[PDB]
Amino acid sequence: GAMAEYEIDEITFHKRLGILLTSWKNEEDGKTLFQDCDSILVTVGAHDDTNPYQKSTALHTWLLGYEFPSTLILLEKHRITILTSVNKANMLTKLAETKGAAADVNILKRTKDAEENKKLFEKIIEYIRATNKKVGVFPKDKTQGKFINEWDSIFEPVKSEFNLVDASLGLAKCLAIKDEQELANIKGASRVSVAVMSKYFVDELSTYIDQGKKITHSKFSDQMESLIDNEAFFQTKSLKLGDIDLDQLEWCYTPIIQSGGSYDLKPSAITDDRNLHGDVVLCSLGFRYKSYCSNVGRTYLFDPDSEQQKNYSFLVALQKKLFEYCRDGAVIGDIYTKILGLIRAKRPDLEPNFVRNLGAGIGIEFRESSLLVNAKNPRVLQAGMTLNLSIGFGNLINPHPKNSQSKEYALLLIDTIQITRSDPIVFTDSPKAQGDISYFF
Repeated sequence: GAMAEYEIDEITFHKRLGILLTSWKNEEDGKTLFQDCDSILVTVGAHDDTNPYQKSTALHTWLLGYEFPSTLILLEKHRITILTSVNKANMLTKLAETKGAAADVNILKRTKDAEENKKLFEKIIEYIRATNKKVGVFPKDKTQGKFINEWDSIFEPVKSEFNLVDASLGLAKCLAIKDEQELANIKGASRVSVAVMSKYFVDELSTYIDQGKKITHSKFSDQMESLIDNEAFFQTKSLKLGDIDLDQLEWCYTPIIQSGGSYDLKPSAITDDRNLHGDVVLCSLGFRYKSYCSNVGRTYLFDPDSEQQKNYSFLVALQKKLFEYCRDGAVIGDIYTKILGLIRAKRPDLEPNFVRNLGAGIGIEFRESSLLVNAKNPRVLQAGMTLNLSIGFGNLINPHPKNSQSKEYALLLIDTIQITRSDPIVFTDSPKAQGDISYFF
């Protein structure tokens, strides 16, 4: 359709490229994170709306501001080669002539000339051959289409000449520490998420329950999702989102709504087609702003019994401790174990119900898996990291279920936080006390 407004900042491009190369040149990192590669080969095929979070895409977004479909990048220690359509290369040519360049910028331009196009691919092979033949890749990434099939026809027959190694962790290290702009983006996204949860979802939810509305979870979810199409909604002075560029706003995923005895605390949960029940309701939702993700999740209780309120209040208290533990220098695995330790000390009865991880890092990727908050993770938190923290209890048993009543429930809290040297900043903070989220008919 229409011509978009692409802001590709030269300075940011070279700053970030320099960060990557600096890590790569580090004796230690170069060996362990980059696995001794002399080049890094990244491809992107056909754009896929339903697959936004791959490392290859993230690299584009981080360096350029946007995914470039049907493009190949070959990183070398002081060069970046970008092989893309001549029509896309128009947006890139300014990078080649930037003052404080972090590397040579080598733009190879595809045209209608099929033979010349083939030669461009052949140049990439030539470059790799002139190296130690160790090539860093993102092995998980899924791609398809005409561009990729062309490349495959050229690369696959010669691939055995090369040692392909996983350079994922090398990029992960660089993405992990958010700069001022990136933190601003995540904070913006977070603000939208909390506004929608607090100022739309809760109002709708409590009304539906009070009025005995018949509505499926997926129908409620779709309703809430459609809100992104309503610019007037975001512009309501109450929401205090006046500064947000709505054109750069997207959903991270389809909001997850659960009730009526069927729960799933995994981020992979899909809203079902069951009728909304006024018992224990979980909702998770998150916006993406300028390609940076956020996430928020809450529990709502309707005519809860004393045990449900007690357990929920315990969750809130544990989450407070989790925040306190999440600071610069903290070993990730230690954080999980400390939280487990609080459970075992104070509510050992709840151990079997406890989540196995407490979330992960968040940014351009919805999930930065290297920062997964479980017991095993040896990595250390650093100021500037951002975490999508999730804590909960599942398969909690109701002592006196009514004929018409759920046998089990779950409890959940999710917030997006920025790591500092002290207490973290909770971007998605909103009142979460039992009294604030409990409703009595």
